[PDB]
Amino acid sequence: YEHTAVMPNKVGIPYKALVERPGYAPVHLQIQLVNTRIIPSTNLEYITCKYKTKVPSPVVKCCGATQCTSKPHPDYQCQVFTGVYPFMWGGAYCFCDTENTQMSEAYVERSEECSIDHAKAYKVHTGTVQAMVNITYGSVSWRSADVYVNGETPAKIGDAKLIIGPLSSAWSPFDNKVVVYGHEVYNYDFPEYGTGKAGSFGDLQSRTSTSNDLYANTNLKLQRPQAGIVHTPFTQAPSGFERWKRDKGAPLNDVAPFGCSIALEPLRAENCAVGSIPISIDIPDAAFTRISETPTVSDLECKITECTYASDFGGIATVAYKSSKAGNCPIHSPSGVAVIKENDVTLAESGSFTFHFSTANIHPAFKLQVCTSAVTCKGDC
Amino acid sequence: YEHTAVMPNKVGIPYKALVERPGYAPVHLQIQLVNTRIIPSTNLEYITC
Amino acid sequence: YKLARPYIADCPNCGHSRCDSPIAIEEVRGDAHAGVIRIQTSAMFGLKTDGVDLAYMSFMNGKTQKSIKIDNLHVRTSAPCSLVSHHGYYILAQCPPGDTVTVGFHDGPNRHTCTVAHKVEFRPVGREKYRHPPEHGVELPCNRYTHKRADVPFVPVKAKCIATLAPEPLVEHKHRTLILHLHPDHPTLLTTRSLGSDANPTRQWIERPTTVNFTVTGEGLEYTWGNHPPKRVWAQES
Amino acid sequence: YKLARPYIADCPNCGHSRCDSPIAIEEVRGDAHAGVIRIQTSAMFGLKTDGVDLAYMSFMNGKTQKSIKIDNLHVRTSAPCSLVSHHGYYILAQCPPGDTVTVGFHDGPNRHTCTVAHKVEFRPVGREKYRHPPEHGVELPCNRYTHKRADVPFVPVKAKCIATLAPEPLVEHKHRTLILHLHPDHPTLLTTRSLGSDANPTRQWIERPTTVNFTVTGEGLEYTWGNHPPKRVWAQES
Repeated sequence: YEHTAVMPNKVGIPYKALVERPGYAPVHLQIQLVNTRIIPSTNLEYITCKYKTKVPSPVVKCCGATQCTSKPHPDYQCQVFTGVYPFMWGGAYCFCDTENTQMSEAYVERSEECSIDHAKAYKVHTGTVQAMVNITYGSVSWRSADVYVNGETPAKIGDAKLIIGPLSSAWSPFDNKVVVYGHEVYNYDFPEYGTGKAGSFGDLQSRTSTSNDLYANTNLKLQRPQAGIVHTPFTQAPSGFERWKRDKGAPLNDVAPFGCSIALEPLRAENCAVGSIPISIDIPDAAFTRISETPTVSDLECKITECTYASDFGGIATVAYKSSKAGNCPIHSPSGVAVIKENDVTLAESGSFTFHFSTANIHPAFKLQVCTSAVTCKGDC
Repeated sequence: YEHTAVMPNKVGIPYKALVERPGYAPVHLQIQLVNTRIIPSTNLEYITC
Repeated sequence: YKLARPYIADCPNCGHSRCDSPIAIEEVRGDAHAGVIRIQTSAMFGLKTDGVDLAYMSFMNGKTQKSIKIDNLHVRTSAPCSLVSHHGYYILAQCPPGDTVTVGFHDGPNRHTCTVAHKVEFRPVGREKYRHPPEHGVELPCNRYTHKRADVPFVPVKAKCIATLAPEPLVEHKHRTLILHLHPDHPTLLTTRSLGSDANPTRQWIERPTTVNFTVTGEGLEYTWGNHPPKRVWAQES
Repeated sequence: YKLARPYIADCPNCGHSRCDSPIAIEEVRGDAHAGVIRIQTSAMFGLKTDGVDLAYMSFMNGKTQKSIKIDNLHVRTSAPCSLVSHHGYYILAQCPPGDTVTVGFHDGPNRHTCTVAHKVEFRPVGREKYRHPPEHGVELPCNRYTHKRADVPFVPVKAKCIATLAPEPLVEHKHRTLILHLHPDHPTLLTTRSLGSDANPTRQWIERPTTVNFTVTGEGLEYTWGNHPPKRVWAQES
């Protein structure tokens, strides 16, 4: 029998639910969504990391002008300064006076090391959402099935035939352009590789930062060196990557709606408690705890003996009952702000079974069900 | 379970009370003051002898 | 493997006005949050005339592969320092702060010693960077680099450095509401979001006993206390 | 009389490949706002083979327990320190914080130093926290040490120790009101109260030529103007 229940995405908190099937009392169903991963397809746009500015020695042409030739360095910038150095002595040595001409060249590369202090710029196109759905059916055993939240791959697993109809909200860690550092993940726009931003993120761009043959813009401004030294001095705009890492006021990591650990796999939202998850659980008729077999539930009452106010499972209550035929009845609360710890209760002829519950109310009012029979539990803490 | 009671210093009647708690039958409380020592801190002003 | 030959290089200050040194540091990586240093020297360490050794270096100074013992050419801060690994053209050493490394020969009246002021770099590895190793707390992942060579530059790695810890967010449970009395002894970044239906998007830098109250829906919340990656509590009285 | 003598010891922090050092320290007290520091050393000044002198030391310098006059065994913070008195087991020198006391050998081109860290708590306990002793101005609460021997340790003391200052406020009494024309060249904690019955509980740190008017009861007022303990003025009308 295929039975469709909806578990609120409570990560780590098992959701008690009842499997109703005609003229058969409920089946113990506890569903815990262990993990939801929104994983989108990532096309890597570029690496950015702590750059190192590299100053090569400048080309001085004695007795004539120096022309700049473009070089494939990432923020290669040159400027030609004429008449920099007199003939001989200080500066360049030359026969000619102010015919000395300097090309002052410099560039940025990625540092010696970058693989732990780098961000990755990704264009992101549409993904898949996986859900690790732990479905227990019949009695406590905590079976679990990876199942696509998408229609692509329903779990045809032996741990019930599971279809996960799409989660009501499945958090999107992506927009179109996302930068991931994974210590601070940002939905963050940038121009596609080959075009960067100067002194803002994309300060260094690559697609595998290795030093040289990367593309950068960082607003490198060579300065003219006063005579008596031959070298290339420069000013530059601040590092955009370093500024970007510190732009944590609450990254994508902290704005996640129902809380998700936005993570660098390349960009995915881990451990979301987002939405509520449609769960189609095939509970076979063979796993029923039905009234029409050994269960029969009559005369049900809930007494709460003590409780800790709105606690993890600090509620202690006892459900006293009568059975015409002893069985095992599933203890449950269809709430998502309250769950019963156990999902089974030994229904007996005149028994009492003390069950532990959780509620989100100071005075815990949760609807407790054994089998097909329902009671309300209240206060008395 | 905390139950806060006040016992008369009377050994004639030792003060009997019941502790109620929901879904339970009460608890024996009989309270007898066996001994009282009122002890204050004393700063000596002087001896006379 | 290493095979980039020893060389000499000008170092800003040696002797008095001496600057014609070998063994001179060109570049430094300080990716470590520990007091270890990755050094790029003109001179090649970890190679003598015999090829690859573990306690010999080579330099020019009128030579091209002439070697000495790593104790003859001794690293120092203002006291000796012993290197740990050689990766050719790069040295990696322990020198007390890892923020001042002086590689020098204090042999005879001509005293060439190069010093480069090295650095310790702290960068996110949790959701925040963290301070230098202390007595307090326990080791956590840090930015770092390899501390043994391949048989030329050492490669970045995440290794473990002692984090400054202090009391983590002392949670005080209340009716589906969590005030977090946090008591740093050191600059810690407090990041939150709820893991209930709500969210608590709050980065704040904290130091010393403070409170930061957050809402919850009775369905958990995350507090990251920077130097760690997310820590999560879920539907207690959360 | 001292019951212990110097010895070689593993240093808490010394240069790597020199940590097998001579000359070491046990404990130091620097809880004082005094410029002087009380040292319990194992590289002892105030101990020769004959015991207590005022200008002699003993050490095991990688040699044996023997003495010479102060020369090779130097106290330092990280810069020189001049001893004041030596008392056998305990040494007294000025090395102001007392959280870092460094016993080091300063001969030859090399710089050998063992440094010992200490478990000092130096906190406010005065009416203000202030600079260590110079020579100038009026004192403030400290917890100095004795500056002569009794041969074993130097005793703990609370007194007042020197502080710098600048010309004291130009006071003007007038009708129930007192203006303090101030000329700090140095940060002063200004605490006020009237001494009649008016509370005026007013702390402020001041620096630079400014004025600060205060109410008076007409029955004096205290203004403490930092780097002095309470100063008080009075009159029939103030």
